[PDB]
Amino acid sequence: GAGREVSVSLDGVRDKNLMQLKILNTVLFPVRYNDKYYADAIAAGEFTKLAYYNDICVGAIACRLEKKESGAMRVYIMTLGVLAPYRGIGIGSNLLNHVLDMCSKQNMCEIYLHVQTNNEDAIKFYKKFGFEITDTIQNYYINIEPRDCYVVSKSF
Amino acid sequence: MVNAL
Ligand SMILES: *C(=O)CSCCNC(=O)CCNC(=O)[C@H](O)C(C)(C)COP(=O)(O)OP(=O)(O)OC[C@H]1O[C@@H](n2cnc3c(N)ncnc32)[C@H](O)[C@@H]1OP(=O)(O)O
Repeated sequence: GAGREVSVSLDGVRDKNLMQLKILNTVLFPVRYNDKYYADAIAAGEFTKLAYYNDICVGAIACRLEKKESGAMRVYIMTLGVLAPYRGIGIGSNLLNHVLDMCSKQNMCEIYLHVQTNNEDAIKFYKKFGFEITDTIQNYYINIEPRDCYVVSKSF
Repeated sequence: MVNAL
């Protein structure tokens, strides 16, 4: 796959490199994220990563974990993004494949994410990995248009 | 892209 054939290095997110994630998020997403987002992303440990290409931080995947009463793990992908000059060369796939590999180590894992309903490019990207649109939430986002999201998910 | 939280 495309993620297996790009020279990328992944690093975990910690307090010492948190500013890199904050800059990426400021550029990539119109949603403003607060301290709870950053605490959740760090607490997801191996599921949250920064991506480095040509020794520059160019993307990230940030997750939030929840343990269900069944004992199964639910993984939320909170954010996934790659800086525009470095898109289309496998970095997003590398980040997502890393999370999918971490999920395969937890039995009966399920993964959920939210995507704006007009983000046709991202929807196509996720469908390649086996994700499906399973729901729509009206008025999910406050200030952007459209305000609706798809809930996109994959079960293991 | 999760909403603000
Ligand atoms: C909430 O955060 C979750 S939903 C929001 C997702 N993020 C977002 O929309 C921000 C802007 N886009 C990106 O950051 C980035 O484009 C991703 C994360 C959507 C994908 O990252 P890459 O661009 O690094 O992905 P690749 O691993 O190269 O594969 C891309 C696959 O997606 C389609 N495609 C083709 N050319 C594309 C370009 N230039 N940009 C984005 N998407 C592209 C194709 O289906 C392609 O398939 P491959 O054959 O490349 O695997």
